[PDB]
Amino acid sequence: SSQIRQNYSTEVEAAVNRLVNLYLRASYTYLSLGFYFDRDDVALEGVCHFFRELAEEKREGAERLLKMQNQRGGRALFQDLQKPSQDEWGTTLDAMKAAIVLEKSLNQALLDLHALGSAQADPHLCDFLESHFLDEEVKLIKKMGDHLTNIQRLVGSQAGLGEYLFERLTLKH
Amino acid sequence: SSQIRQNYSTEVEAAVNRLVNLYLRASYTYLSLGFYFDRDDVALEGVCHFFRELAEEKREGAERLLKMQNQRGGRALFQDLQKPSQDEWGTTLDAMKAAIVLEKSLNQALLDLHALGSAQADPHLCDFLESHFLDEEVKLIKKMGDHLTNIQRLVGSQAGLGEYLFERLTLKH
Amino acid sequence: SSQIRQNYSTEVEAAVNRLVNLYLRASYTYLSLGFYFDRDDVALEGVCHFFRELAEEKREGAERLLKMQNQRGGRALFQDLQKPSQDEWGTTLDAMKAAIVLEKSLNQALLDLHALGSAQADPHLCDFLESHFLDEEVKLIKKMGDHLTNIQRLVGSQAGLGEYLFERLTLKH
Amino acid sequence: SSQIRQNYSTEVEAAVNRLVNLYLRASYTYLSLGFYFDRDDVALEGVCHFFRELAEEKREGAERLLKMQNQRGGRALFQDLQKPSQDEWGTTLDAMKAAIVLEKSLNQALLDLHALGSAQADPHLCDFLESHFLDEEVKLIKKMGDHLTNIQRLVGSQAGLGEYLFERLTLKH
Amino acid sequence: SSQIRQNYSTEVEAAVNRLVNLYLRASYTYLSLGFYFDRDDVALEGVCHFFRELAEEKREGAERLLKMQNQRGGRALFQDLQKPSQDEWGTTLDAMKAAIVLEKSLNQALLDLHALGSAQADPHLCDFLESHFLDEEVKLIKKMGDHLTNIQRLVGSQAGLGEYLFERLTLKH
Amino acid sequence: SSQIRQNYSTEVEAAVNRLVNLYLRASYTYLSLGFYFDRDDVALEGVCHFFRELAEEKREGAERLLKMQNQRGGRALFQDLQKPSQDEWGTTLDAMKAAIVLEKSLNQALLDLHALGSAQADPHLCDFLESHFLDEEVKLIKKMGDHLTNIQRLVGSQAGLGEYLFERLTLKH
Ligand SMILES: [Cl-]
Ligand SMILES: [Cl-]
Ligand SMILES: [Cl-]
Ligand SMILES: [Cl-]
Ligand SMILES: [Cl-]
Ligand SMILES: [Cl-]
Ligand SMILES: [Cl-]
Ligand SMILES: [Cl-]
Ligand SMILES: [Cl-]
Ligand SMILES: [Cl-]
Ligand SMILES: [Cl-]
Ligand SMILES: [Cl-]
Ligand SMILES: [Cl-]
Ligand SMILES: [Cl-]
Ligand SMILES: [Pt+2]
Ligand SMILES: [Pt+2]
Ligand SMILES: [Pt+2]
Ligand SMILES: [Pt+2]
Ligand SMILES: [Pt+2]
Ligand SMILES: [Pt+2]
Ligand SMILES: [Pt+2]
Ligand SMILES: [Pt+2]
Ligand SMILES: [Pt+2]
Ligand SMILES: [Pt+2]
Ligand SMILES: [Pt+2]
Ligand SMILES: [Pt+2]
Repeated sequence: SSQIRQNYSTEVEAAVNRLVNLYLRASYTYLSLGFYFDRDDVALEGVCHFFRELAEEKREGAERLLKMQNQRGGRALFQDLQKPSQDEWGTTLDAMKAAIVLEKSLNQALLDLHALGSAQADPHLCDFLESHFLDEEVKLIKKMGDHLTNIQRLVGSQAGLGEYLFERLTLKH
Repeated sequence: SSQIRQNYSTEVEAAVNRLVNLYLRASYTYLSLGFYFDRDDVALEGVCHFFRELAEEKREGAERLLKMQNQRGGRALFQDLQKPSQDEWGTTLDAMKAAIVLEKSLNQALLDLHALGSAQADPHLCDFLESHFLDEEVKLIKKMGDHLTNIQRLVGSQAGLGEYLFERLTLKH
Repeated sequence: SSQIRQNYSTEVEAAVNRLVNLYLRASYTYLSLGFYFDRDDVALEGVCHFFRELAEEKREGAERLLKMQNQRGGRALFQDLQKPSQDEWGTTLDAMKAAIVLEKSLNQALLDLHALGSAQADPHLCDFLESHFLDEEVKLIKKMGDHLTNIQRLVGSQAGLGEYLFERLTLKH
Repeated sequence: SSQIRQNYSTEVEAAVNRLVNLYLRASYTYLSLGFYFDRDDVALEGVCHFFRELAEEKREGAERLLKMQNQRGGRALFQDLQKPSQDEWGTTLDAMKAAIVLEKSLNQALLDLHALGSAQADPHLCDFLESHFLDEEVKLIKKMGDHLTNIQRLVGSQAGLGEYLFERLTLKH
Repeated sequence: SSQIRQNYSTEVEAAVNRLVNLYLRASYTYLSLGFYFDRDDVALEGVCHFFRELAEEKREGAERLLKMQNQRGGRALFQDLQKPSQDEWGTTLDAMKAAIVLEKSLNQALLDLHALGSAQADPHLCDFLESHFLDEEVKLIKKMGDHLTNIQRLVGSQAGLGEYLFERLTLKH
Repeated sequence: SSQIRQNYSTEVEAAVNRLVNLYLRASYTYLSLGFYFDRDDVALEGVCHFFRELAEEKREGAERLLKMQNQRGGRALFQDLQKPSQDEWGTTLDAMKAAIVLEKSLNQALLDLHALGSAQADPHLCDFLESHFLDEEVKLIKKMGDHLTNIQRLVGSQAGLGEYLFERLTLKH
């Protein structure tokens, strides 16, 4: 078997493949979120762009994990990608809540894999995750929390008007 | 009669002239919509510009149909242009509803003429319509539906304030 | 009624709306003239461009009148637009004669409205017309008279050849 | 047989090869027309350039059909190219009449092939023709009709002088 | 239901959602193909880049279909994405064969949807497919057939050496 | 008859027309060679480009002969163009052999026409041929012989691999 593989456990290899699946599932969820907000009857362009941008980020995450798998001499294995949890995502507030739940599940999977690398004394894996994933997730989750707070503040006031204003003055269009 | 005319039915020729009339009538409607929103007592500049831009688009549509009529060896015939359906157009919401009704009637006339070209085996006509009209209308109708949704969301909240915000933050001024 | 309206008679307001109708009717006439000269069996491109340019000028005239109506606190009212007086416009000479008749009728309507503003002591109206319409019409009518004379001189000589030469060497293509 | 071929009938394949032959024959006809007008005893440079340009266009047409044949997995088959219908082409008027007859025969062959693709449910073929051939032919035929009308108008007047003027002031040199 | 929806059958709407699923499945297949050729024990960089580029193209295809679904007033519905048909893809020749099979299945789904639009008299759908999908697929399938032929020619000769040469001199790296 | 014609024999005039036919036939042969190498099942792009370039060169040759015919006061006469000698052209080696045979037949026709001009004391004809044709043919034939030798050397070794390498490293793509 692999001429290059060194200090790379089968446990980490398998967990990397599961993490790829989770990032691709997250990408798919954000594809559905983005297009929902592009519906003529929802029509929040800045919200659509925010979630489409995230779909791209998550796919890049997956590709970065697949590159690393190959660099370490593991073998990429792909599984079915489960469809997103909803067909319709409600308001900007419901959507951003669903997004933060999703990100925290990714984050926990990152932290789990880090703990696994630490238990296996795999410092390349730990650095890979620290360098490309853990800080990015923390920053994103904070940004989503900031958004949450602003949406909440706006839609407690007047729901339709608040949602419009958030999309126009916070989100990029 | 025409030295150039080939595979161009009198049925299509007549329907092209009717379509020109419909596009010019639509142009005229958008001229009246634009100037209504320029009244001192309505004063929504972005709304006026949106409908004046559409008046231009519809006239360009007509001119493109007239050019094609001549390219195929048909004879342009002009009829009276009926005045717009209203003298006053209500709110931005009433106006945008009237506009979408209008666009869908144009779209249906396009689809009718396409079906006629298909029944007459006139593939130049079908391509002409597909290339310059059918996609443009679908895109415009979607944009108007997006606008509808945003206006509705805003004016359900607080009517005057919502209309102002839409004009300032969505429409071009 | 109007918060801005000052020294603006209902007589002038109504006459402005009639003048808008006349300018739009003139625009439409020039649209039909232009496309007639684009027929494969007429094919005088410079003549088509001359009349299409005039269609644009007359529409701009109307829009300028509508802008002013709103600036003075009057209310734009649109009426049916009668179709052009002919379906076919004969030779370049017949067409240019029809155009000069048309321009002189516009000019007379301008002069009538000026006399009305003067009788109503409406010096903004009189200046508006002097500044944007009366000189433009005089210049255009002169240009059309110049064209008339040159066409006449050419087609008295040899009709087909003369018409060709005028289009090629006087008109823009 | 072909690893790529999909939804591509032998009927269309054969008709594409016939159409290639017709476009190459048309190219050849325009080569002979161009050089006829370059004779010292005909000497109408703008006429020669107009027909040589068309020889190029028709060859490009053929090459575009051959490219498509290969893209669909058909097999290009070439046949003898019949010589042009005349050795001498008369006046600019006779020539332009012969050219329009030729173009209408190409156009009819295009329309026939389109009807064949439609009967075979071959929408790639129909789009290929619509996109690259049907509009180009309609535009060319119109241009030739415009030219016809202008030549006729000029040579009814005075034949030699008219032909000279057309070549100098309409055609490119 | 939809304020914009016009001439858009539930049959087409559903088939568009299935086509989106097929394009995303194809994207996923090309992701697995690309990373397989990035393995240390396969190591054909140009092959990896070719299939990763295709993964991008197919995702863009899906996004373009989702955009259109929304433009027509249909509702995007996402389903599970089945994993690729293989975990390991053999030689460059085996891979390129699998790719052409895949493309032809996409192409057939496009042709099926086109036939459905034609039966439903939905000319916007037919033009959408013709303009953005049918020609692209035909061109891609031809390119893959060209590649097939060259790989075959090379690996019949000497398998390892041939595969290397193809990757170095035909594929982009 | 011709006001310009001087020292131009009917024998040369006729032979010039035959030479035009031979150059156009050669052009056509190279059109068929080029597209054969564009087939999905042959797929040698550099070979296709080499022969298409030659199709252009031969047509330019013909046009240069037709220009000269007219400059000397002869009359261009066109005949049927016989189809190429084969429908399928075998390997790059078979094709390049067929091309060199073809070029040598053109060259011999050039040399024959030169001998005819020399016997008729037509030094303009002799210079025309020397200046634009004899050196070009010698250079081309040498280039084809060089290609022959390289193809032979490569395909004696390993036929498929050799053909690929020639196309990639000698021919332009
Ligand atoms: Cl990133
Ligand atoms: Cl699921
Ligand atoms: Cl660390
Ligand atoms: Cl436009
Ligand atoms: Cl009415
Ligand atoms: Cl102006
Ligand atoms: Cl009337
Ligand atoms: Cl072209
Ligand atoms: Cl014959
Ligand atoms: Cl089509
Ligand atoms: Cl693309
Ligand atoms: Cl599966
Ligand atoms: Cl050359
Ligand atoms: Cl033969
Ligand atoms: Pt790193
Ligand atoms: Pt956008
Ligand atoms: Pt077009
Ligand atoms: Pt403005
Ligand atoms: Pt002024
Ligand atoms: Pt023009
Ligand atoms: Pt195309
Ligand atoms: Pt020239
Ligand atoms: Pt489109
Ligand atoms: Pt690379
Ligand atoms: Pt020379
Ligand atoms: Pt190329």
